[PDB]
Amino acid sequence: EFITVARPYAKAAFDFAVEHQSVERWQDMLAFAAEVTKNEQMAELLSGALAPETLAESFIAVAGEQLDENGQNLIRVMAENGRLNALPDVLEQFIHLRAVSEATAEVDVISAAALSEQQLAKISAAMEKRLSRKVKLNAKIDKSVMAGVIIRAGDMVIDG
Amino acid sequence: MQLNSTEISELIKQRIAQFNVVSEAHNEGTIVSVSDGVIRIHGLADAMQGEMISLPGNRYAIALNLERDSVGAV
Repeated sequence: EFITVARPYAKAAFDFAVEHQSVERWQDMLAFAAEVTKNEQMAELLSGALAPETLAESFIAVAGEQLDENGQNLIRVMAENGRLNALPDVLEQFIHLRAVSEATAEVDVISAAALSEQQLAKISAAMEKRLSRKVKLNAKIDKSVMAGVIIRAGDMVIDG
Repeated sequence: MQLNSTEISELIKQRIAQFNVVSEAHNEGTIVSVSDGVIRIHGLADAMQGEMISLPGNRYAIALNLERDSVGAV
């Protein structure tokens, strides 16, 4: 969960992986791995194991070894490191690898969520709300917005 | 295995590739890791803390306190 060890990971992920294009390919392999630790017996059995060799062994082995050899010999790398203990850190950091690479997004304020990928501000944003259509903001629609301006307002009711 | 809970299905058949593994003992278990008679404790996980426990060859191994994973004991 340090994710910094996994930072060096996701580093080597875009790096060797995307270099191998395993950023996607071991996005697949990686996916299967988080599936492996996701196995709770494989969690229940996660660490009793002194030999990390035993771990990568029963790991690729158990799970079905969808990891690359970059991830099998890397399975020696992190498994041996035992930093393999934390799967998702560099998984969301790899999601941050390809995704950060691809980043365009949005966040709905005073609205039900948006997340419309906007490479630029207001780019897909004003295009979305303008594009609304939706325009309802349903989650945060009214009480949230009207309590936003009226939030500032009660903030004036600070005068009491 | 594949996608939902198949991930856990043939992670139980991928497990079950390996599935001989996951298990634990209470008490039973073992003294996980030790030097000089204080031990990380393996197995025996959930137990009354400080239950003097029939100890090697003899003693009632005095359960020190729950360090949840591997209890230390006297």
